Amino acid sequence: EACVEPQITPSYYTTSDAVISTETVFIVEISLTCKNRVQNMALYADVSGKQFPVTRGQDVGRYQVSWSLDHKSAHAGTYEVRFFDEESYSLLRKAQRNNEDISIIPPLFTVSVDHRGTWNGPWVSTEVLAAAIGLVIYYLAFSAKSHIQA
Amino acid sequence: PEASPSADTTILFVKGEDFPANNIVKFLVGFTNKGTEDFIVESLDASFRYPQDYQFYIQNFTALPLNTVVPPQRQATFEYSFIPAEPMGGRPFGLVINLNYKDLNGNVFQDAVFNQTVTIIEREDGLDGETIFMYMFLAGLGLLVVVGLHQLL
Amino acid sequence: KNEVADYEATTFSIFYNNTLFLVLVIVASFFILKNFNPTVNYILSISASSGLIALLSTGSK
Amino acid sequence: EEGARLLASKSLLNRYAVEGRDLTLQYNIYNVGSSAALDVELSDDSFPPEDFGIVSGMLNVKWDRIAPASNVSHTVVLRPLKAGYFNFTSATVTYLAQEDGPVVIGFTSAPGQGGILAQREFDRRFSPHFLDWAAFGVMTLPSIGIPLLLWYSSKRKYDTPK
Repeated sequence: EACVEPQITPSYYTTSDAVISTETVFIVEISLTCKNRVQNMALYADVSGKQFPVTRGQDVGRYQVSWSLDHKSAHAGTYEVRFFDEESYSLLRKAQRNNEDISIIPPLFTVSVDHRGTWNGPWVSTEVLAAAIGLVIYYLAFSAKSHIQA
Repeated sequence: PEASPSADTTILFVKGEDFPANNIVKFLVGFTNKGTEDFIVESLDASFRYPQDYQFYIQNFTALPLNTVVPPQRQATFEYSFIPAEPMGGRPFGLVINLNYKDLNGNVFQDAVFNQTVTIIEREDGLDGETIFMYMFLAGLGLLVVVGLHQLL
Repeated sequence: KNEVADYEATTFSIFYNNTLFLVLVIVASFFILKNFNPTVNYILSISASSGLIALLSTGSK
Repeated sequence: EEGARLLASKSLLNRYAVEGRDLTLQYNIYNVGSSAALDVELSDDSFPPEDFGIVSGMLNVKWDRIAPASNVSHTVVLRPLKAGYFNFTSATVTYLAQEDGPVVIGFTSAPGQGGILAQREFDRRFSPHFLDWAAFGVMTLPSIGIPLLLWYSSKRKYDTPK
């Protein structure tokens, strides 16, 4: 039974430490509430065209979908996760298979995952930065010292 | 040790059947206990063997000792991962995957889940310096040649 | 004349010496003793930086 | 038998396991059976709340249907609150092999025994000490900057050009 006026309270997680994590994992969890009290409603999640079946937790109304990606592709920016019910999800496969526009089908709701980028180690190590600034300071003093002693 | 008729196994290669050299390969073994008695999964093994002589081991990969129990009419999945040497690419190898399991009574059964010759593939993922450096020379050789021709004539 | 020479020699000697100690410590601690146990790195960096400056002070004449 | 066949893998997406940081657990389900599985349930009780802290993700979930020759994924984030060896045991998955058929119980892969490191080893190895360096430069400003000006101010008074 199609959810009427679905109210959602989305929460998302994203990998921010590449040194420990082999990949960048995104997790979108939705505790969906329906006006018709429709429990156990099948849901699907579409990410940039890739279809992921939304997971249903044991607690009523909680939903989760998690899709992983490689570090070299998990570029910083914004991610928009779209969802479609079983009725609409059937149309989406037809549109994709028939190469019709995927935007023509409106999604039940959208969740945006704001990825700020993962840490790939310092661009220039602070120690190297520390050494140069001090080394530059030494040379200037060395430039000063020689001037006096010359 | 022959494969007991009460046990059914499967192997699924996560990233397809391509075995790229110097890259992690992952596959998942499945075990089904159709018998009436318990089955204990001892350890899973993999090795490389000569295509023309399966009796000659080339590389033996560390065994994964599972020592896990699969009761009757229950399924179990086991992950095994290994990294093939970089130079092996572009040459075939006889890849063997064996599952070792025993019944409570002390009988040992072995199942060669995957017994086929597999090819390690060549890769060009990026234009690293070696690609550029051979780009500088060929252009540079012509640049000296083209410039050299102008001066001489 | 002595007061200016006395003072300015004190400051520039003071200023030059402090820079060399810190700069030497940083490089030695994080580039030469990068693989040493912090006390062992601490012992060597501080000693080498201070000890070398002690020897370099006489090595500047 | 052309019933459903689900191969499950419970694997860790962390190169190391370090206390207090985020630990990744990925459950991957592959439907190598010819018929689509129905009412797939996965339960992971192997993690007590005392040791691992759930940051995001539900250990226990259910899926309505899985098509044949297809796969599904599921990830959960945990934080090891302590340091010490842990045996990452197997999970349990129940699904129906055939429409109105017997429930098939299956076990997911087991990572095995994995060691968890101590935090103080990591911060000294991969945590950037931005703020420490900035304070260090200010900490060394009084030792260097003031004497240089004190010298320079004297130079400003006697360095009269000829």
